Amino acid sequence: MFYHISLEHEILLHPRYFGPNLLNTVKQKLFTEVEGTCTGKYGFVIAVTTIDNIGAGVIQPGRGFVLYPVKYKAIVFRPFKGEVVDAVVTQVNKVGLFTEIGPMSCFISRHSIPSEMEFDPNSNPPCYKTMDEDIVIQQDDEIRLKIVGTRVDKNDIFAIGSLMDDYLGLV
Amino acid sequence: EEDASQLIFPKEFETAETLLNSEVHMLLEHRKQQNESAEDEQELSEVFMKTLNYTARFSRFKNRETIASVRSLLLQKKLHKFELACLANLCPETAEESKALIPSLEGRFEDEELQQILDDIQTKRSFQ
Amino acid sequence: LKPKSWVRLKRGIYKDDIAQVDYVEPSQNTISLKMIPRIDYDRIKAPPQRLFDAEKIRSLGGDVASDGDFLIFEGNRYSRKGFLFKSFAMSAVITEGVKPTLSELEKFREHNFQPGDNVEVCEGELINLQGKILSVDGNKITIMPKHEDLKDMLEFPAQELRKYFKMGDHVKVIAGRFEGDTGLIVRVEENFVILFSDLTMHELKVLPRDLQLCSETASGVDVGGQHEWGELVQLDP
Amino acid sequence: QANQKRITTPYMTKYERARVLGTRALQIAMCAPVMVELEGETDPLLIAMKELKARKIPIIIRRYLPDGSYEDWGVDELIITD
DNA sequence: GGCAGTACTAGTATGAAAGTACTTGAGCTTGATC
Repeated sequence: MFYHISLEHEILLHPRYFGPNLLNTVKQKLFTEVEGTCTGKYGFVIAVTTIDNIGAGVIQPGRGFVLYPVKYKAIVFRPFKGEVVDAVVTQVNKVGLFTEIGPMSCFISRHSIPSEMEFDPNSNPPCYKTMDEDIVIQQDDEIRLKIVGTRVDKNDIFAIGSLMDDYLGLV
Repeated sequence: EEDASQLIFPKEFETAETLLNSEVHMLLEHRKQQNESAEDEQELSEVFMKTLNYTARFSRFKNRETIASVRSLLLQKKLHKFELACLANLCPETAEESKALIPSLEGRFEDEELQQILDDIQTKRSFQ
Repeated sequence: LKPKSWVRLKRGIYKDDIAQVDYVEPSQNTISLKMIPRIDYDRIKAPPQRLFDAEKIRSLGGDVASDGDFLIFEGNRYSRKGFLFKSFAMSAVITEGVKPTLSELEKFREHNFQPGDNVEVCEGELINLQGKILSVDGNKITIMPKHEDLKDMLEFPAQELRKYFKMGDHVKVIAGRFEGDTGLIVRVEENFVILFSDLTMHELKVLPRDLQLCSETASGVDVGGQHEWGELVQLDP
Repeated sequence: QANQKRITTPYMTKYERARVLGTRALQIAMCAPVMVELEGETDPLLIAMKELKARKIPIIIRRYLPDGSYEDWGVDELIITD
């Protein structure tokens, strides 16, 4: 799910950045440090929408860096268990389903695939299909999954999905 | 302990607003135009790029005005930000499917009513 | 102390060795323990365990008395079919906390319920109720579950229960080849439960009793604390 | 507080001038722009001491009054004791 | 040749401070009852 929230940051500026372009450097430093990052509390920071206020810089004692508190609006992506989202299938394997939900990866265990969807290695591009060949899931297909659980390992979040409920799967 | 299928979210996500993939795409397009023009700024991150194509690839209302009208349409219905945003993104076509995917919707409206909102969405859908 | 359980002898060269209670003496004086000997066959005497080579001890001689596979030697040590079978005082052994290793099992019920876990009723008119553990006893647990939509506490014996778990909750492996590993259970089968580990996505299939509900994140360190997953090791020079 | 009604000594207490020449010299010592023309100076403490007599140091001192309030004095507004 | 007893070794188990503060006991005064 996508959200619009207000977040904070402390920008530690190396002493070289001082001088004329000081306030501008803080904004440019902020954009580079938060965009693309991910955390467990808020998730993936997609982009900074607006910078509300810049706090007065406070010299940190014993270190050169001076810390400017910063208030900004950002777009974040935070998945939840039970939510259905659209993903793009990126790779077919005999071990399961490798998917991708926006910037976050999601793995759909083969055990969570209806029994009608046999795995077929001999097909030209690997894929997942029903013995009836009616429904075939392969690279670049759009599917609906239910996030069953989330994990955060080294600031990066990944999820596990399932296709057991009705109206899930190929789109 | 937490579960969106029961609208149990953390305290922090209370004052927040949900965004449709269509709205997200628009916002990212404007930030990009700014990043594009006015040089002396490194190219955007991979997370962005991946999100820029993914969001676009699933955007159903390519027009600015349309998106706003859809949002307002649902706006005048007693819906929680999560339930609202989820129906707009997934655009189910029948009351049955809708309730299955979003169990929190159970008992909120009559299937007929749920189908009216669904039918209205479908009508607003910018088909390709 | 139970027959065929494993205890550890307090003294001798056999000190701390895992040994199986071959025979509990009714008098409650001694117990026969099944051991593997740590002997030099009196060749070195003017060591690691090794199965009793009756032929070797006969070759070396000394205090040896063979009686079939049963052989009495040096100090009336009894051996039979390669193992030792000698009585030791109960006072002389450690009767609790021992637990054999898998390797010791090769050489020679239970209930684990903790307050806070979700359990299911396996039988009775109360079957398929799931709820969380309030309290616990050793046999008839008188597990006092709080079932979904039930404000009352019931009582169940351990034998009537099992550790249930919907897919997506975190689980820990309490005992087994995998014990200490954690994961989210993707699919539940009859008594079968499959899950993916947190350390690696390598699959795991375990029994319903071997999992518990614990919200803690994976440790990432082996038993013994010396090594951890993903570390560089020297295999040979 | 307001720029009016500030009640504090205009002079720079020897505790403030000790932590200003320290904090400034730590900045200069890491690639920081120098306000004053430096002539044969490789030592940061001598440079930061020189910026002070010329009143070029870019620091504002926040003085907490004992009742919880505070005042912000820039290093130019204060009067150097020595 | 085997069993029992005794001795030795190893391991395990336990005068010449001063002062202040707090508590307890005893005594005195006041109130209530006969």
